[PDB]
Amino acid sequence: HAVSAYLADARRALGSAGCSQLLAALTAYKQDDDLDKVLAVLAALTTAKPEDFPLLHRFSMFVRPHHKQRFSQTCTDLTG
Repeated sequence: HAVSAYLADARRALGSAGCSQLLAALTAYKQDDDLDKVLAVLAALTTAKPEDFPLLHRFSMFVRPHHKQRFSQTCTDLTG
């Protein structure tokens, strides 16, 4: 039940509009495989407040294997 836990936490922190935008970005990524675009949406939504930083890190579940490390690296680059 990790997907539902993520969706619940993300909705609670970001609101309906933010959750919907992140979900649309997620479907776009599932379709076209463009890592940087969805990372842009996710970083804009989650890095504004430090308390939301975990959401970013937890997005790793949706990433395909060949994009894992870059994403992990990029996560640290956005968090410090």
